[PDB]
Amino acid sequence: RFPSQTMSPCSHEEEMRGYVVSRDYPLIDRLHCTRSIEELVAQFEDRPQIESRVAALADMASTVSFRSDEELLRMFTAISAPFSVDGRGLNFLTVKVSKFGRPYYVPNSLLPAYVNLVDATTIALVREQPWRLSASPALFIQVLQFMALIKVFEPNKWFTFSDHAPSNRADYRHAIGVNHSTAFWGTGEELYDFMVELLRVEDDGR
Amino acid sequence: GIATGGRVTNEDRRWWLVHLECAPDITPGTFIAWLDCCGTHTCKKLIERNIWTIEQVAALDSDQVDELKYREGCLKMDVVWEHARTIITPLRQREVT
Amino acid sequence: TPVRDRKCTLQYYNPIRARFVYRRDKPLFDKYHVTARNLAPGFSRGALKHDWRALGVYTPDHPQVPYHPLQTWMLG
Amino acid sequence: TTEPLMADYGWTRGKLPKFRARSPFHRQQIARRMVTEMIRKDYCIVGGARAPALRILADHVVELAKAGDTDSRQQLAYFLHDPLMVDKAFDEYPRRFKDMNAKYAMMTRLKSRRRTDAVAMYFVEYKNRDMSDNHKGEDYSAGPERFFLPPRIVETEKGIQRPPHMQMAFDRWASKFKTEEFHHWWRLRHAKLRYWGVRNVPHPSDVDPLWTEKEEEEWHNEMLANT
Amino acid sequence: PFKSVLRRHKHHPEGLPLYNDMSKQWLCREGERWWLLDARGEQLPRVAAVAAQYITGQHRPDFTPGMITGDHVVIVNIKDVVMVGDQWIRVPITWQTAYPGGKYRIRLTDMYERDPCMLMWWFLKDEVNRHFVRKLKTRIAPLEKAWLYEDSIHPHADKNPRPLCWTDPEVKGWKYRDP
Amino acid sequence: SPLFGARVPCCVVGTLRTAKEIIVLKRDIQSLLCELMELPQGSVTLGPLQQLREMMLYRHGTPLSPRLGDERQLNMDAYARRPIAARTMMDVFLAEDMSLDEIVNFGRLSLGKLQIALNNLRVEPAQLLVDRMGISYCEIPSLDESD
Amino acid sequence: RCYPSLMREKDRDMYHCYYPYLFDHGDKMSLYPKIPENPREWQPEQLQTTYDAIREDKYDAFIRLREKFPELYQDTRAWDNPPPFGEFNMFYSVRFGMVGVKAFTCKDYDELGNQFDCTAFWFPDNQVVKHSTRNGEVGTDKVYVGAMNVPVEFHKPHVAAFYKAAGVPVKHVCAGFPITPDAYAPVGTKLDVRHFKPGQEVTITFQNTAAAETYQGVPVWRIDYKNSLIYLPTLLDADVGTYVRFSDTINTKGLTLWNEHRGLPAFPTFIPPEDEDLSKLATDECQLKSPPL
Amino acid sequence: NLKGLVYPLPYYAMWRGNHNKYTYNKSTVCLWGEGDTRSMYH
Amino acid sequence: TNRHFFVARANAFFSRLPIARVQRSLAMEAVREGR
Amino acid sequence: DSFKEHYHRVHLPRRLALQRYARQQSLRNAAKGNVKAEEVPYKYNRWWVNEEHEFVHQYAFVEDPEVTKAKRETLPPVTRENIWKEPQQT
Amino acid sequence: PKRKKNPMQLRRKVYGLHFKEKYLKMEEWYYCPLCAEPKKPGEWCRREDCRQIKP
RNA sequence: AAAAUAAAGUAUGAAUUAAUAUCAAAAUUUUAAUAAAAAUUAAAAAAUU
RNA sequence: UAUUUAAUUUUUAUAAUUAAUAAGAAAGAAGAAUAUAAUUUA
Ligand SMILES: [Zn+2]
Repeated sequence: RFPSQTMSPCSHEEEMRGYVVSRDYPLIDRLHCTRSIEELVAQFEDRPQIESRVAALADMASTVSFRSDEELLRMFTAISAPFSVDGRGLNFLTVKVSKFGRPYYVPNSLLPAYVNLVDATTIALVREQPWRLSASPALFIQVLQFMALIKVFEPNKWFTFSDHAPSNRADYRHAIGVNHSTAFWGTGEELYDFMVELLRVEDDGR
Repeated sequence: GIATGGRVTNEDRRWWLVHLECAPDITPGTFIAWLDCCGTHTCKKLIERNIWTIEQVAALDSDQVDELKYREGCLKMDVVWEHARTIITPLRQREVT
Repeated sequence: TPVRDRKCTLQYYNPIRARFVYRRDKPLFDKYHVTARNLAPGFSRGALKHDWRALGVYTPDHPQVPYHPLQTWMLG
Repeated sequence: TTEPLMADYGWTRGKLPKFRARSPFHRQQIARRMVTEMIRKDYCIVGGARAPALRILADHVVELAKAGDTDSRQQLAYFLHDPLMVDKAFDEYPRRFKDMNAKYAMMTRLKSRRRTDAVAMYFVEYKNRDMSDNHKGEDYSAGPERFFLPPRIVETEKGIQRPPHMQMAFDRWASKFKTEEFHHWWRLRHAKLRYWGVRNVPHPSDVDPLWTEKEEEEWHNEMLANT
Repeated sequence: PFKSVLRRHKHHPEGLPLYNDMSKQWLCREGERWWLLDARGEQLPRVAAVAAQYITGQHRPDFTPGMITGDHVVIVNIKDVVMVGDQWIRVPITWQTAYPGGKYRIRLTDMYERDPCMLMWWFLKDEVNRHFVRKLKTRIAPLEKAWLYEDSIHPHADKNPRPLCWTDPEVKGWKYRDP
Repeated sequence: SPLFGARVPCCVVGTLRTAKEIIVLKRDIQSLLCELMELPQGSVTLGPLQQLREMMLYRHGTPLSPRLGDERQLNMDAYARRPIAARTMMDVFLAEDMSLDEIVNFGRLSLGKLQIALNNLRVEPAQLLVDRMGISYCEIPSLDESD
Repeated sequence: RCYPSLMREKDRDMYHCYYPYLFDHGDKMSLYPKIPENPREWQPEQLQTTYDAIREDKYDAFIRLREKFPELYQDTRAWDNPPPFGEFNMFYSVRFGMVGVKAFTCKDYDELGNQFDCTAFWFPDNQVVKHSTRNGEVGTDKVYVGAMNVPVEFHKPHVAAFYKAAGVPVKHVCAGFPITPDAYAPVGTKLDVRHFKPGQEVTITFQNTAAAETYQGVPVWRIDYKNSLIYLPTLLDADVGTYVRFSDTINTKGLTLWNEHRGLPAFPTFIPPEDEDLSKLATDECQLKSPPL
Repeated sequence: NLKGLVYPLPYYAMWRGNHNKYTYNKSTVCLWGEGDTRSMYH
Repeated sequence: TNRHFFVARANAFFSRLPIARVQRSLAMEAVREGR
Repeated sequence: DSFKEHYHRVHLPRRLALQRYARQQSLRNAAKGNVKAEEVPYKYNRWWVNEEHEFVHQYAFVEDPEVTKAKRETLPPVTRENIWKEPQQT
Repeated sequence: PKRKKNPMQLRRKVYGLHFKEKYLKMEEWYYCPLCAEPKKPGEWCRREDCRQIKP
């Protein structure tokens, strides 16, 4: 009905707006973002720092289904910026762990960020909205090219800091538990198999 | 009671009223040192204010209390004060009969 | 080679500078006591290059300070 | 052990840290001369696990001083090598600390270590000194000239006067360093340390005295300049 | 030294390399072709031998010992592989763990219960180790060129495996002679 | 046994300043609060000052925890709370003759006047409590369950 | 004893079936082996059975005797009426626990004079933080429960990131629970304490005073669902403040934890009724307690 | 020797020696009437 | 065992629950039923 | 590097790839416009009597992904009052 | 010791992390804004500016 | 088994020992007497205590 | 001292698809040390 306590005022810039709590609060407190793609791309470019990159991705991977086709094109365009075809696609490396004989390489929080982007895309374009890739080829090619830009099918070079010593971080697991966290991440699996099977109509009937 | 944080809840009051009968001989004229959270330092500063009595600590105006706990610095003063506030009426009752 | 000097790690995360954020320094200071000295509001564990403020981090009961862009001299 | 002097030296968190010594008796002896010195002279440059101990113990001494009780006087009197410093402890600290209840002693870790061993140096102080009678304006950034002279006073505070019974004691203590048998003790000490041999100790014929009369007639001069 | 002391290990998180994806002086993948070996009815050990020699690279005229160049063999239908007579029941598989109790004596039937694929892998291991033991890279590198699929379903349609047409010249059944 | 000298508060008034400035300012608060509730002088009984805590970690909802302007019911979709409004609290007690409805009515009128008093900070008793005399915060307590 | 009865796969055939054996033709189920449509692939010495008066009369008797005596044969109804998915299958259902904190130690009496030493655990904020099904393989699903909400500046910069991606408020601690697909609850679900019935037995994983320990039998004593405590009759070797991972002990020596005699759990998650408000509710009236041991 | 998800059924895995650790075969060793003997006549 | 779930401890947050209050509450419940 | 962990070193990623090849089935049974979870038949013979003449039972449990997808997506209804307000008898 | 160790055994000890952390490790520092000396954060000097505000 | 003492430390800096190749881990039999000698299968990463 | 075992390589959000019976920015004190993550403090 009414406030239980007083609310101290703030001006227009410093309010916490841009998000919304889930429909049923007292049971589920999940936070869903309402932010437009323009200001998320803006947050991605204007504050180049790692945490704002992750912060942009966590919002635009929450909202994938809730935007149109071209709105996705500007997204993948904005996201494909720090990637060179020649260079290793996904390697973001922070800590050198010299603990063992041969130095270990640990990535930062950007890696699972991009991967979570790809998996959200997987849930949107394959499972709950299978028609969308077939409808517009534009984002078919955009998604395919972004998916080729980070190299999703050789994750081993996500973890490789020196190309003379290729790192097997992705392809290796031992039963005592090494690489449970870096283990086999089906990443581009469902997407690529699906968008191959969109082109798999070999039938002359249609 | 003793270890309560912040505000003193009513349940906590119930505790004190329970321990009223725990000790058979008690009068509102009893010395300060029987109170919860009255230490050495807390007793002394009450004494120089000419307060010997549970009645007298129940007679405080609450702006004597705060400068007892802030300007002077007997801490946990509102605990003992409130402890008086609760217990002075029942004591009078038990004193009559 | 260019020289082997390290650039500033003073603003990064450090696990032994991390413990002093929530530690109680009342006796260390005679005149100048500050609310929480090592604690940088909005930044992960006192580190200035780790800025989280005015991002989407959902923290229902704790405060967050708004974003003002950090200067050049504060980082390095 | 909850009693605010008597010490518990363990490593568990309920106990204040034991600093290395020969026996707990020895720990007590050490602690006693540390506290005595700190009460005499507000700062101690103290290495190791000793300094936090000094912090806690100084807080205990100020607590006893605030007690202002004959039992407190007596129990502090058991603890110190100096009887006189006990009197100082009950004259000074209450007025000094009347506005503070908690953490009376400031510990400051120094970035320099003993050359002798790796142990770190801590600078332990009493807190606010502008309320103190004899320590009012003193500067500890650097030491005094010869260590029997009263320490540095801040330029803006020069004209401060101190309790007479304290500078009486201080002058009586300092007056045995101007007699020549101290000079003989000084040279003979050079000889001794040189024999036990310790490097960088000059030969006793190079050791020209700490105290001369010209230096005294300038030191007393500037001392009445501070007065 | 030449070969380093700090070495890539199984417990080390870097992990163990796959020689198919490795690029090294002695690894040549340029001139390889893919084979399809249907194991229906053929004896396990024989199949192991043939596969071992296509895999190792010995079927080529230009084969050189230090240069590892193999053909990828897709061995299909491991489940139908035939071991003669009582042998399924009588042929041991022995290994020794270094710890108190150094004997595991395990029947072919048990290995077949756990994985059929491990049997073919075992005999491939043997037939490759028959000529290469003394160097690890020469033992391990060929074996990854076997693709062991225990029925007729395999991912490899895209390599167009050519059916490897082979009849065993040996008339008699396989014979277990191991001291 | 009936419940003894426990008193249900009217409002709890916060201040960003620490406890030692406010003891000087106590008597000037009651003169203002009396004309907030439009009652005559001496009607309101102010409780003891409570300095809550200096929290490095800020445990929320705690007995000594500094209150914050932002509230969950007040802003639901905000992902965090506005920073600390009040470091010291003092309770407001009325006469005992006011029953539970009356007390809450004088509690509500207060939040009404004080909220706007803070929003005038964008002669009358509100900003007199806000501007030249400090109070940054106010609340209605929860009725305690413990009887 | 500690083995079940041994039945070989060869031994399951028409002559061993408790109920009538049924053959599958794929559009229809019949009691006659499928006669192959190509007659020339009929093997010699094989009788293709189009009718059998021996095996059809027993089926005839059986079915009727079922509909005619429904009260005697209710167990037989298990054959024709399988439980659908969800609906708390007793043998197939594994739900998640929650993350506690060792708060303090206490003492209680039961109905008789008996001194118990209770250890009191606290459940500060339990929310389902994450779902992980690993590559869609069956029986591989995990639900991640977080606890103890924590300020933005606490965790290392890679932990906070995770929490931001999830959408869940930042937690001090997360623990995974392997569970069956039916036992899921959505991300961000506030978990209450009466998710654990006061009668049950609980599996406990915590840190010893310095490796991890697991206690697999421990019964619940008492529940404060106001202050979100739970009481347990044990003295742990554990530091006060240690995060303790809870689970249901899913079988005790041949007996299932949840059964009609013993009882039934509130299955995927507990949910509180809409009409209760804990801010109106005292501590003592908020109490739950076990039957006497 | 059980790890991962364990079902409340009292002893399911006890006859293969208490574990779940392979389970990915469709093919096992067989007497007559056992599994892969689908395709043979008896 | 060095993991995060095990090493991290909740001591600092213990003010969020009133330990001393609940102990006394169950004292009340001790004398109410008469143990 | 024993026999077996090298074996799994090589082959577990291959098992994963193979079951990926199993998952593409549903995928072209998706792409062409069909939507079906490929059904598993119910088995009426789960009750048996062994050679020592005692009752042996087999448990078949079928997971429904359209139920699961609904299970994770929305809350369960309110817990019935027979559950928590009465204890579990030991 | 039962035998002379060659240069390799002598060189084996330097691959270890204990050795590297002890001996070849660079210290992080800045300039004391009051004293202009190189300084490790958390260690201060005896100077009356540097005791109250310890920079 | 509580109590007192002593072990990461900065500095100094010996002694027993030393045929060795970056090493030699596990098992089996054989060979003129333990056999770190053979052969075969195998499965021993680095540092520190 | 060599092998051999046991522990450790200093918070890993997470653990186990197999072997055998697991690792994100760094060192002073892990404590500002008298068991509160500041008991108001000049
Ligand atoms: Zn300085």
